[PDB]
Parts: sequence; C-alpha cells; structure tokens
Amino acid sequence: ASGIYYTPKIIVDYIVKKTLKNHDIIKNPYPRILDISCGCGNFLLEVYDILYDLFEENIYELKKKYDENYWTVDNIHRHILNYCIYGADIDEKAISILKDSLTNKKIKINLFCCDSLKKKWRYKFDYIVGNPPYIGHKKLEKKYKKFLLEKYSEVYKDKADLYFCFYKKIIDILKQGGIGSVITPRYFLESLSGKDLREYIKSNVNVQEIVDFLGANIFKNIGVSSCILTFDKKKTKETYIDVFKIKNEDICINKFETLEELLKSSKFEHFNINQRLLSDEWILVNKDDETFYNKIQEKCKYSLEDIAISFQGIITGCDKAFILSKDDVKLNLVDDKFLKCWIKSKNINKYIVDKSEYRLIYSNDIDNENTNKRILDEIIGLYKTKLENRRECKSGIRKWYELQWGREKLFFERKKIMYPYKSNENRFAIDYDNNFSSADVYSFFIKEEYLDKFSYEYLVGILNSSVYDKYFKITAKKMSKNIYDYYPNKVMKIRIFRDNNYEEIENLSKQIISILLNKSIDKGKVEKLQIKMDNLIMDSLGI
DNA sequence: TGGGACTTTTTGA
DNA sequence: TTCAAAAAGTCCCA
Repeated sequence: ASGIYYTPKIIVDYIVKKTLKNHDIIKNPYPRILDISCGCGNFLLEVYDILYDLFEENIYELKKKYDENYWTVDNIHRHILNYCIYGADIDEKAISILKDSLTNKKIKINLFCCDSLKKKWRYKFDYIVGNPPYIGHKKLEKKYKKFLLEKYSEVYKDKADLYFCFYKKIIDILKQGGIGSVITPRYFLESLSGKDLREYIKSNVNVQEIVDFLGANIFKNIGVSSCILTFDKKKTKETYIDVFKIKNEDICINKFETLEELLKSSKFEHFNINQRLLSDEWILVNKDDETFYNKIQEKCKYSLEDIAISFQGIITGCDKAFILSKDDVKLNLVDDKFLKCWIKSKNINKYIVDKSEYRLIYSNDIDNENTNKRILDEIIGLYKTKLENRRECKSGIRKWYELQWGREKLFFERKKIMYPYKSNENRFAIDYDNNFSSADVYSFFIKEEYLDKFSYEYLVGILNSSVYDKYFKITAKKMSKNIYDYYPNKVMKIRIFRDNNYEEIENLSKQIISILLNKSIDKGKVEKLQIKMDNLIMDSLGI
C-alpha cells in the first residue's frame, strides 16, 4: 500500500536513453520530459543528468545560435529545472524528496501532487517516461472504478487494470513527433481485458519497440511480469516493431552494465512485427513460429468452442467452511448425499486425475435451516461472519450457509475433461469420478452432436502432445515464471482436426490411459507412446 | 532472502 | 439470475 516501487537502475537508464538518444538539442533546446508516476524521481534524476550532459556539450553552439547571455554553463541547471523536467504523483512526501534532490543537484520546479488521471493538463509533452501504478479489479476503489469506467471507457472496461488508463493518458498528452517509453505488466499483450487498450495503441501511436521479459523477475520480491513499451507519434511510412523476447527466464538482470548488452546477446531473441498486420490479438512470434501457427490454424477445421461446452468450477466464497479432509470426523455429521469429491489444480495430471483427497459439502441442497442443524452448527457456522460478508449474502440472494456460485451439479457429475487454470504445460485429464473443483480447474464436455466425430481419448491425446503444447503457448497468457494461464478465453480457441490418423492416435491415448491407471505404474512406456503420437500428429499437420 | 510449489474469491457484466 | 476474468500473486523453506 506504499505505492512506491523501485525501478532497477538498468531499466531506468535504458528507458531514458531510448527516449533521449537522438534528441537534437540545437533545433529544440526546450524539450518537455514528463513522469506522471515519478515517486522519488528514479527516472527524473537520470533525465536531469542526461540533459545536463547534452546542454554542457552543446553550450557554445547554443550560445552562438541563441541569446549569448542566456546560454551559460552556470545557467544550465536553472533552465533544466524551469523548462524541461515535469513530474506528477500522489505522494506528498515523495514529491518533497524529489524536489530536494533536484534542488541539491547544484527556481520554479514543475512537480505536481495530484492524480494524473484527473489533472487538467495545460500542455502536451515531447517525451514521457516512468512506471505507472498497477492496480487490478479487486484492489481498486469502487467509486474510482466508476470514474474510470465513465471517463476512460476506451481502454478501461470489465476486469481491466489501472495502467490501461495511464497508457491512454500518456498517448493523449504526447506531442506530435514525441516519444514515450514506459515499463508495465506484460499481460495486456495477450489478456482479453487488454483488447481495447491494444486497439488504442494500434490506432494512435507507432510502436517502436517491445521488450518482453516473459516470466522473469525484474522487481525483487514482487510477483509481476514486466515489459517495456517504446512508441512515438512521428510521420512514418512503414510501421515495424522491433520485438525482443527473453529466452532464459533464469537471469539476474545485473549481468551487464547496460540493458542493451543483454538485448543484443544470446539471452534475448529479436524479430520484427508489422503493426499494420496486427489483429485483435498481438501474435508476437518469429517467422518459424508464425509459419507453424498459421499451418496449424489452416489445417484445422474445428475448434473446441465449436464442439465442446466449457465451464468454471465451484466458487464457494469461503473454502474453509465447505471443504474438508476425507478423513475428517466432522464428515460423519453430513450425509453422503451432500458430499462431492474435491480436487485441486495439483491433482490434475496429463491424462488422469489423482484420487480425491477432499470433500465438498454441497450446501445448496440443504432445504430447511432447522433440518440438518447440526451441520450448520458445527461445520459451516464456524465461519458464519465471513459467509455473511459475501456480496450475494448481503443482498439476500444467497442464504449465509449456501454456496456463493455453486454451478449446476449435472455438469460436474458426468464424464468430462478437466485442466488446471495455471500450469507450465498442457494437462488435459479425463475425469471418471464426477470430481468437483474450485475455479482453479476448468472443465468441458463434448456436445452430443460431436460425440461420434470426437472422443475424449482422442482429444486428450492430441491436446497433451508437445505439438499442441507449443501451439497453445504461442498465443497463451504468460503469467509468471513457468506459469501460463489456461482459461477458456484461450483454451476454447484451440483448433482441432480429424484425419486418417484419428484411430491410431486414439488407440495410443487409450494405451497411455490404461498404463497410467495400473497399479504397478511404470510410466516409461508412456513416454515412448507419447513420442509415437507426437510423430503421428506432426505428420498429420504437415510440420 | 531468493526460489519453487501452488492457487481464493472478489468482481463486472 | 449467474456466467467467468483477474497475478505490483501468496506462502514456505534451505
């Protein structure tokens, strides 16, 4: 809740250098560089140093070209503090610290203590740098969210993040021909909520460079994945984007004195993306991956959304009140008609699900409060207060002992395919035990009209293959290190096929399932069967 | 302290 | 009425 995050000095140096590398101080000796979330001025002090070097090295040229008495080395500090540096933040103390630092670098200092999203900006800016705040839909005040929805509807909507509005504000107050460079989360590149935002960035600025750190850790002790976006508003004929994607997420960012050394090394991969060819999604991949993805998309006639019905797991609202161990003695109080098997994301393997260790009390079947009063008095009631603070319980839609978002039972108590919402690899398992789960596991079942065309065994055989792992990870949402988001908004967009290899792929999947379900489970032959199935799928897809 | 295993429920629509 | 997205994730240990 402090609101101030230290951006590493390497990133700050890289961003400032990216914005001010090729600035013609002779042509324009009055550049306006702004940081709308400056905090203690990590970016602004480096901006001051760079500007001081520029002015000191061109002071005599400026003196000849302009007022001789005005352009002096002794007057550089005052000029920079008067006409060049602009900062804004909400923290009074951080603004005071930055003001003290700028004063002690050697006068009206242009530092503002306000909300940058509400401030009426009196002029546009040549350069904009900084690190905006990241606040999700849970940790954001509701009235402020209403304000954002009312005024920033072009980029902010539904489950959008706060920094979308900061992106929009940076684009709005950027002078024509100006350059902006910021560090933000990487999720908006692939997230559904970022769609509108991406469109905005596509339709108002030219994207110069995207530095994607994927799942690395740039901020110490902070669970966020970061990217650096550099863009301009110049008159460009061809709009191409230099995309730099990290290859090894196990790095210490201080491996080099400069970020450019890391970018131009074997630790990063560079390619080019045509901005005019960008779709609703931004598919930032190299030529090989692009050809692979296009070949898979063309060769497949169906998608999972076409043939399957998907749903999210139960949302109890308070798991500690409804989930218990199968060996718990309190379960003797509850009849088996109210008990469902309960699995977690770690219980999902590639083809089969681990046997259930937990039981869920489906309290929605409790008809009368007086009946089964022992269960409410000794199990569910222990968290009654918490259960009463849920949104649907304050409004009277749910009884305090009911599940907040208990779905239809008929969807879970059937044969279906389940997969964790976050994983390092594809894990699509067939559930035979009518397992219930929380939102950490998503489920789907084949529509009855496609049962003859696609079976569960074939689907899990092709989905768990390395080919489809790579194919899904092309457009997947990279959350953290070795973690991808497996949500319906991208899982249901996977495209599938059927051809002459359907029978052998299904048979190999059945053999793998049979081996995995045996007692003396030696998974060695499973790998060989998987390799054979991968070769079959690669032959089928022409790759 | 840094790195790996694992993942709740609040929330807008 | 009731769906599904969202990591400035969360938590523990050598």
